[PDB]
Order: sequence, then structure tokens, then C-alpha cells
Amino acid sequence: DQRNEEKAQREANKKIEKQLQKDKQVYRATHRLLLLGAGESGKSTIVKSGIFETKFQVDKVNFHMFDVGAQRDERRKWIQCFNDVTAIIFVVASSQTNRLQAALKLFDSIWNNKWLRDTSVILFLNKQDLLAEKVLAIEDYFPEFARYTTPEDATPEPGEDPRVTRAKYFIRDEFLRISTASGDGRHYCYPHFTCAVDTENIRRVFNDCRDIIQRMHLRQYELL
Amino acid sequence: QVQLQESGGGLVQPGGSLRLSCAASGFTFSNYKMNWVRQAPGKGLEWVSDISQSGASISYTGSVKGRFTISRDNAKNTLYLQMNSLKPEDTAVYYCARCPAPFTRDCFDVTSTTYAYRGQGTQVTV
Amino acid sequence: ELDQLRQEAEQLKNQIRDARKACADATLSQITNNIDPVGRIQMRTRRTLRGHLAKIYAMHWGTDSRLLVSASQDGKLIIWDSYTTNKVHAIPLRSSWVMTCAYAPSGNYVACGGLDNICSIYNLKTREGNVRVSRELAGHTGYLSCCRFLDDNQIVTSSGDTTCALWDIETGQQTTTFTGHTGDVMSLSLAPDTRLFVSGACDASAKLWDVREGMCRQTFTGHESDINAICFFPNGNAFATGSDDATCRLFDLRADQELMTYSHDNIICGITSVSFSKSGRLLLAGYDDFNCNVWDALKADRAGVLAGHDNRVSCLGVTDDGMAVATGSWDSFLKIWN
Amino acid sequence: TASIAQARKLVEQLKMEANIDRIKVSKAAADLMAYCEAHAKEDPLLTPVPASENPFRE
Amino acid sequence: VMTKEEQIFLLHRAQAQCEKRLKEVLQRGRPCLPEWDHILCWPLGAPGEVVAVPCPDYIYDFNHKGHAYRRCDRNGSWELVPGHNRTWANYSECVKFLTNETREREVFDRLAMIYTVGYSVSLASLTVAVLILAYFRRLHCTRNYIHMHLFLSFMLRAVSIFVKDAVLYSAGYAGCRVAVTFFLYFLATNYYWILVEGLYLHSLIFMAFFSEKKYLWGFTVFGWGLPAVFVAVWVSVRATLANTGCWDLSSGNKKWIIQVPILASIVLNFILFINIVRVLATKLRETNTRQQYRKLLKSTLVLMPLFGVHYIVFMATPYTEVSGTLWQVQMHYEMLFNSFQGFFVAIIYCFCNGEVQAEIKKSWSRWTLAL
Amino acid sequence: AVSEHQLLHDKGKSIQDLRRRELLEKLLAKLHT
Repeated sequence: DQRNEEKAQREANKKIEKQLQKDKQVYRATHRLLLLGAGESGKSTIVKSGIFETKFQVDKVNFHMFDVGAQRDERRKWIQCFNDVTAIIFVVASSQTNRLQAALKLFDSIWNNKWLRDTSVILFLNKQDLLAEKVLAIEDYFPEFARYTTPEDATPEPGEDPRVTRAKYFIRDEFLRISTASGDGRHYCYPHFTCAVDTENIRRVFNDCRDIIQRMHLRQYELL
Repeated sequence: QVQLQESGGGLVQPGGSLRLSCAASGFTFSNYKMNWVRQAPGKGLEWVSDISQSGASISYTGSVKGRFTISRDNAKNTLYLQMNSLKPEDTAVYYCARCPAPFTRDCFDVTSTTYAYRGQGTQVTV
Repeated sequence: ELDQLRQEAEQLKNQIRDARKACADATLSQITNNIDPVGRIQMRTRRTLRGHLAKIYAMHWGTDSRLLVSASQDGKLIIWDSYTTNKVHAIPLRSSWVMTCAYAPSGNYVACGGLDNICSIYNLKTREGNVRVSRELAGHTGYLSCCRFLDDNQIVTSSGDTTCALWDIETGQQTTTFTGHTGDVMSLSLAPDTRLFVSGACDASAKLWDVREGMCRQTFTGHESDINAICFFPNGNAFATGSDDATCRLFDLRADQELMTYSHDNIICGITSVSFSKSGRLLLAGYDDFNCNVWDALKADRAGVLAGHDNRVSCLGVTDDGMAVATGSWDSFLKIWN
Repeated sequence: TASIAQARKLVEQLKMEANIDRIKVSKAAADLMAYCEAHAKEDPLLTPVPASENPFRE
Repeated sequence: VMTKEEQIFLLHRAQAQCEKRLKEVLQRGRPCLPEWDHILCWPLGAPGEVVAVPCPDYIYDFNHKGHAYRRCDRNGSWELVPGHNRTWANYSECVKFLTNETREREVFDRLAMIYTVGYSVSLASLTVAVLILAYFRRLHCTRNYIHMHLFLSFMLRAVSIFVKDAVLYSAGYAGCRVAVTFFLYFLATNYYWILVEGLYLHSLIFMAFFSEKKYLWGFTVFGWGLPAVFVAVWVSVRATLANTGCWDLSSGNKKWIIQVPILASIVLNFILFINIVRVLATKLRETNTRQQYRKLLKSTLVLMPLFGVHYIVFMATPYTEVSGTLWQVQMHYEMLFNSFQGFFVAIIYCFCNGEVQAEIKKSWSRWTLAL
Repeated sequence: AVSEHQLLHDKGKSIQDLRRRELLEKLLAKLHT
């Protein structure tokens, strides 16, 4: 006679599914970002416990940013959690020891990982004022600068040195050399130039995420 | 047991040369990608050079291109580094690091302060 | 005298190698060469469990072999009735990066944990009825990779700060701390009698610990990469490990040696989970190639392949009575085989 | 200097685990073989169960 | 527009008037009295005249500018044809007129064959496609739900055309009308499901953030509901203001109830098609060459049958003479394309899709290993 | 104009035109010839 005991079970399960549907619709409406960087890279300037959580809303769209606080510098076991995010925000101090080449090696390992093959990167090349004032005051660490020439897509603001443009475009090309050699249309790279204080970075993340989702949809229909 | 022991360091007249060697035991040397890292006194662990499973792809850092040469000998289980035209900025303890997982295009945490698949080092002082 | 300590350590490890190579009078294959083979073993997906929005990292059976917990990185624990495919509970978590879940042998508690460096303990049999959190055990420095209960008052945790810990839930304090792993400790497995446990870290090393003397007893090597899974043998005199080198290995606690390797030429994917049968004659192993192979434990032959997940299987568990095996995977699905 | 303490505690741990009585591998293999043989009939995954006694599809 | 029954009625009315006029003459020389010859009423004629009567205005196919001639004998009777028990007459001026020659019969049988082969192929393919999409649980998405609805619309369109030209062409009864109504409704629903898929892709790209359940129910009602509305209005205005026979013959300017919404859907879907190709060109350009244009071309050609951009070629064409070449090329073109569109959608989106191929391969592999 | 709808009308008209012609031709049959 224990249908008395089984109908209670079916009722509890029904309540659970009617809540899980609400959780589903709040989950898939939110975007998740992984803020990754090195020490003294400007990762904390963009924000302004193993995980720090940041919640914000641009144009009525809810983003959810995460920063690994209290973890060691091993990364090969906990970076596999952050597949199935929209983008990996990667911050680099583009300006002792070669931190630029280390950021390059980290970007290469993230790009070619078997589990992050489907996750794209929003590259933020920070500290452009420092790079400018150091270039007016790079060849020792990278021998192909003296060989390098400024690209045809060079679009600096009015009032720019023709030699700082070349430095920042060299660094961008050094990241695109990695991001271009593999993937052929499953993940992308969105490089950007940011200074110390500018509020356009939030809108840039918004636009890059819109592009990423649109590409996902156009790939479901096999149009890309 | 994974074991990596480096050899060949010493004192070199600035402008001299060295051939560092790395013996490996405890794993199939042919399934992995191998590395050289570097620790100058007072500075962190930086990256010098990698080599693929077959020595097809070879990458170097900017300040060693044209001077250093990496090479494998898979039958002899030995990895090499040929350091030429040495500078005082090359005085550091050199390690022979192995990427963690086999058959992988990537490998992550070689320049970490506590990395398991790294030798104990050898000293080069120019 | 750093160099003197180096050469002392090398002399010690060579003495240990000499002590181990004298006790290997014969191999396990030479002794189980006359055993009849297990026969091809074919299982079928009885139940598929749906409801998780994202990847499943952990599952644990209950000690009654009906109830089952799972953890998804969307931020929900779910307790299932596997006989009826009904969700008995659905617990919202505070941090969504769960990486481990455990079940109390009494049945009144569930523990989660992950990238928040905290092990939360939920009370299922509560006076009101809804599942609240009982304790949040803070005190680790890195992420929480595994956790297993001992009684309703104790729990052993494994972490990314190269450290295992023994907790007292009523106080929230750390009774004993275990040190010695040079890499991230990825797994634990308690002995049947709850007097030892073995842990495997990302330095290709398994260690044996005494829960009451708080010290490490033996250290086992043999793997070439990180150790992802550890399961004890049903009697507590052996254990099996899975690595990123696409091999399982069988170690002995009384011989202090490795006995068997389970490898194949066409397996170049790492191993995620490991489990023994109730008899110990089959070893179940989940792989990154989305499959689960079933090995003969006393031999090195594959007896079957569980196929059916379309993403990385990350979870295995055999019931206490040995009826079913349950697999979870990154396709957000649980399956029960028989 | 902390490397000195690290190395000496490594030496003491190696000394602790270097003196333990070992049995021969033949004996331990015999034990595992015997346990596998004594519980062969009490194992549903190795010897399947009649569908009346299978709680998952009757 | 001119039925046989109406022509008979007009002849009846003409005879009734002829008889009344004859009675007035019959009750009142040697003229030849008026007479009804089954088509026209001859007037009173004088002896010896050849009586010329303008072609009747109530005979649809006669030359309204001609005259019929009848000879009135001098003896006060209509002239007889030698050797025959009949009077003489010559109607040639009225009838030479209509000697046009039927040829278009085949043009209609050829059209029927074209579209019956097309619809048979499409129906078979699309049943297979809906079964494939429904069995495999992994292929259950919102996209595949809209695809399922599109396939169902195609299949019902084909079935309705078959039932219509089996019931109507083997009139004035209920079942003929039900057949025509179902034909029109299923046409409308197919067009509107084409428009729904265009709108869904447009919203997935340009909105990209929307609730799937609300939008799915809204599109489900848009795809089967608005057709119900305007086909209901059409049967309402038919059953009251026309109600003439089977409703297949066009009745005066109220065919636009069903036809204005369809043409609106066609122009809207063409606009959305252009917009999608624009965003594809932008995105393929910002990727970083002639692989560019090859991929753009392949995407445009695979989108070509889903949005159904072949209708915009002739949708502006009005109703044309059947004897014209515009009618001929339009009918052959549109029959051949409308009949094979469902086959094209089936191939492109259920047999050449990657997900369905991987799924059928893995199921086939597991069931090969099962034996 | 939707082709299928137009074709419906065009074929229906052709059928009606033939039947109307048959009436007048049978009458003209003996009346003129």
C-alpha cells in the first residue's frame, strides 16, 4: 500500500524540478569570466579566499567575474574548471626579469590545452603610458624588434609617436603569432590596449562577449 | 622513480662555452617535451629553451637565440644544451625540466617554485 | 652540510631499492597465469540521471546502495534515489566551483568543497526538514580536492596546498595535519577499518598515513605523471592508482612494491577514476577518451568497455553490495550499469 | 637555510620508512588470489544476478 | 468565371422572352415569324430577305460584333436546306471567332507531374528526417524543435496538395470545400514557418539574449495561429458573399485575404536574409584571401533554401494569361522549386549536419558491437 | 501571387471553359453544320 510513500516522493521530486527550471533560466542568462594575470600586471586595476567574485551588469546583461586569490602557481589542475566560460580575460603588463615572455608562455599553454580549446581570450595589454615613456627614453629582450615594421592596420590616436605605436604593435603581433597557429575556428583572441585609468574596458568585454556568443550560434548552424 | 640529474656546469671565461647534459630515468623519454629553466641569483625562475618529442620544434628565449642550442638523444635518454659566446648575464643555476603529461602540445608549470619534474640543478658562473 | 644530506638521502633510497628488489621472487603474472579468464563482461545503462546544468566533478554512493549524491559546477548538490530516478534533495551551494562531494556512512551528512578552500557540512536529517549547512571548515591554503568522512564527527580532507588534514566537526578544528607531498594532493581512500588512508599527489607518489599516529608510513613510486585516482583493495592490503600516463598500477602494503600495470598501446588518454569490484577481481577505470574500461585485476586483460558518455568521465563508484557501478561525466549525466 | 631543514627531515623520513619488514611478492600475490577466489560467488558485477534479484530492471 | 450552368440559365431566360414576343406576333401578310433555334431568337422577317441578327449578348464565347443570317422564303416560311428536314442558317460570324484550339491541357498535366514527383521525394525525405531528429535525445534543442515544426509543415503541405487534386479533379459540395480550405491553411503555415526560422536566426544573432521558452511558445503560435485567423476570415467571406460551388474558382478580389500575408512574409524573409549575409561577411572579414569568398558563397547557398529566397523572383508578377510565356516560365520554375525545397532542407539540415552524422555513426557503432 | 494558388485557379478555369464550349459546340453542331 506504500503508494502512500511513493506519491510523497513524486511530489518532492516535482517541487525540485520546478525550482531547477528557475535555476536553469538564471544560469544560462549569466556570463562567466575568468580574470587571469601575473603579479604586478594591472589585474587589480580592472576590478576597480581561493576565489574572488565580482558581479556587474552592462546593458541589462549579467556578467560574473572570478579571480583566483589564494591558490599556488601550479594551475594545471584548477584551470580545467574554467572551461565552459564565455571568455578568459588575460591581463599583461606591456612595458629585472622577463615577465613579457612568461605571459607569452602562459598564453601559449592556455591556448593549446586540450580542455580550453573551446574557450576564447580577451587580451588586455596594460600599461601603455609606461611603454611610451620607456620607448622615448625592448631590443635586448626581443631581437626581432629592429627587424619589425609597424603594421598596415596601425591606427593610433592623433598625437602619437611613430615608435611607441611600433612597440605596442610588436607585442600584439607576438601574441597573435601564437593564437593564429592553432584552433582554426573554435576559439578566438580579442586583443586590446588599455592604460591605467579608462572606463572603456567594461564595454569592450561586453562587445567581445557578444561577438563570441554570435560566433557560437553561427557555428551551430554551420555557417562559419 | 622520475629522476633528472644535470651535469657540465663550471666557471667559464667570458666568451667561452659549455655543454650541459641531462640524464633522465623513470619515464619514457620519447613521449615528452623537455625544457631548460634558469635561476639567476636574486631573481626568479625564467625559461630558456624547449624541444619537442622528436626534435622538430625548438623554441628559445630572446636573449639566447643564436647562442644556445638544444638537442635530444632518445636512444641515450639524454638532453643537451650547447651554450656559446657566454656573457656575465648568464650566471645562474640551470635545470632540466620535463612537461607533466605525455603527448601534450602544452605544458604548464615548469617555472614554479615547487615543481616535481625538475632536476636539482647545475651552476654556471661566467 | 646540504650536500652531505643529499648523499645520505641517496644512500637511503638505494638501500630501500635493494630491500625491495630482494623480495620480488616472482611476479603476479607468473602466479595468476593458470587462473581461468573472467570472460567478456557486458553492462548496460539501467538508469540515466538528468538534472545537472553543468559538468559533474564528484559522486559518492550511500552506504545503503540506493541513495547517491552528485556535485555539479553550476552550484548544486543533488541526492538521488537511484531505484526510482527521483531527486530526493537539491542543495544550492554558495561557491559554484565544487570539486568533491562525500556522503556520511550514517547518512545524516553531506560534505562539499572546492576552489573556496572550505569544506561545508550539510545536515540532511534536521529537526525542521530543509537542508542547512552545519559547519564550514576553514583552514586550508589551497583548493579542496577530496574529502571522506570517518564518523559523523570526523572527516579527512585533501588539498592543493600539499597537505591532508583531519577535522573535528563539532569544534571546527584541525586535529592532525599531514605533510610530505611536494605536489597538489588529488585523492584519498580510507581503509575498510578506518585506521589508514593513502593519498596520491601531482608528484607521482602515493603515501600511506596512520590516522591516529599522524605519521606517514610508506611511500610508493612507479608512476610517471600525476596521480588522479586511488582506490583501496577490498581487504586493505593493496590499492590501485590512475595517472596521466594512461596507466593503472597495483601496489602492495606488505611487500612495499608495485605488482601489476594495466596499460594498452591504444590508450594515450589519462585516467580519472578507479574502482574495485566487491570481490576485487575487476578494476574499473574512467578515461579522458570518454570510456570506462574494465580490467581483470589478477591479470592485465580488458574484460569490457562501458561506452555511452559523450564527454570526459570524471567519476566512478561501485555500491557497497556490488550491484551497480555509477559513472558521471562532463556531459552532465549520471549512468548506472549492471 | 630552510632547504637544510627540508633535507634533514627528508633523511629522517627515509630512515623511518627504510626499516620495515617485507613479505615476498609471491606471498602477497597468493593472498590476493585467495581473496578473489573466496568472494567470486558474492559479486554481481562478475557473476550477474537473476533479474528477479536485480533491483535495477526486473 | 463563366460556368456551364449560368450559360444554360441565360439560354432559358432568352427562350422565355422569345416565346412571349412570338405570342405577341403570333396573335397578330407573309412574313417569316420569329423562332427560337436553341441559341438565338430570330425576329419577324419579310419574304425574300436575308435576316441579319447581331450575335446574342448572352452567349459568352460569341463575337459580339458579328451577325447571324437566316433566309426568309418568299412563301412566308424560313428557307429550307435542300435534302434535309431543317431550315437554312449561317452562324459563322459569331463562332469563327472562338476557334482558338486547346493546347494547354498538357501544360497542366506536365505541371502536375513535376510537382507530384517533387512532393513525393520531399515527403519521403522529410518523414525520415523527423524520425531521425526525434529518436536521438542528444539532438533535442530549440533549433531542432523549430526544424521539426518546419518539416511537419512541409509534409502537411504535400499531403494537402495530394488530397486536393485527388478530391477536386477526380462539384458544389462540402468535401471539395474542406479540401480547398486545408490546402490553403497548410500553404500558409509552411510560408509562416519559413518566416519563423528566419526570425529565430535573426534574433539569435542580433538579440542573442532571450528566454527560450517564451519565444518558443510565441513562435509556435505564430506558425500555426495566424494562418488560422486569415483562413477563417476567408471561409467566412466565402460562405456569405460568394458561396458559389467549390471555392476553387476565384471570386472577385477576395483572394487577397490569404495572399497579402504570404507575400509580406516573403519580403520580410528576403530582408532578413540580406541582413544575415551582411553579418556573415563582416564576421568572416574580421577573422583574418579567396577562402573568404568560397566560404561566404557556401553559406549563402546553404541559407538559400531555408529562407526560401526563390519566391521573390515572381511574387510581384500579377495574374497572367495562361497562353503567355510569363505564365509558362513562372509555373515551371515555381513548381520545380516549391516541390523540391523540402528535400533541400532535409538534406542540408538533417543529413549533411555534423551532429546528426556523429550521432548516427556512434549509434551504428555501438549496435555493430552489440552483435 | 502565390504560384500554387494561381495554378489552382488557372486549371479550374480551363475545366470550366471546356465544359461551356462543349454546350455551345453541341448546339452549333447541328444548327450550323
